[PDB]
Amino acid sequence: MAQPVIEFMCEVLDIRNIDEQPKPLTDSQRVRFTKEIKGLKVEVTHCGQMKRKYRVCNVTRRPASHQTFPLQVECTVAQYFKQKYNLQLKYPHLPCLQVGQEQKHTYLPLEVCNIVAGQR
Amino acid sequence: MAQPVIEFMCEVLDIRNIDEQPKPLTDSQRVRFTKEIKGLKVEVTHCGQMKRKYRVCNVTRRPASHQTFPLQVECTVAQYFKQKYNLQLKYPHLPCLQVGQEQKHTYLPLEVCNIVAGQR
RNA sequence: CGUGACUCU
RNA sequence: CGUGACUCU
Repeated sequence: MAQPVIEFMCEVLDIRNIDEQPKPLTDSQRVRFTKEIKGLKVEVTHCGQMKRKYRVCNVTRRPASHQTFPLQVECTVAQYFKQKYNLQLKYPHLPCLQVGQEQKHTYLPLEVCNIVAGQR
Repeated sequence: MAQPVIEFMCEVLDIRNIDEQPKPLTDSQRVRFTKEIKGLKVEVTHCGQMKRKYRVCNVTRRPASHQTFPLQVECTVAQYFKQKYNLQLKYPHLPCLQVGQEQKHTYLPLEVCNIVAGQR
């Protein structure tokens, strides 16, 4: 089965009450989490059966609530997911996973992400 | 599970003794088989764990023993599989499945082919 | 199987 | 999930 990246994170950062503290990650927490999530493959979970797979290439420093990209202007990913998918993010304070070609600015909220299990 | 294309063929052509008659397919048999195999996805079975998947785009008229392509000159696929994989084909008389971009000449002996099952 | 790509962000 | 691509032929 696929493990929610949120859960993967809580295991990495040794968090149990993820929803108890709506506090942002510290630089120390972001750095430890990035080392672990970078390089892994994730599958999206907000597009029904179109579970697109991405390669995590980095973690943003800014939270989903502020991370921005070139929108055709520039938009905040939280809005985008509430405007294009009508999804009020549950963790706008946590960062997004940057995926795909660096020079492409694809940011994915942790919420909609599951770690894909390899199948050798 | 993946079904050998040989088996798929015998079902299409209503053949039971595939190995009893080492006779080539008739134009009628080739045409009926092509209608069914064209468009299907197959996975290769002669490269260990590298089960590459191809899209069947057509069936050759010439048998594996004669079908040719631009080899870097031109070679017969039977030889190629006996020279590059040291695989004396079991059915050099049956045709090959052409796969991928038409203008690329990729021919696959039926032997090394399994029909890939979709996973909706 | 592994990788990279699109329907993205 | 679907598609198309490479390690092909």
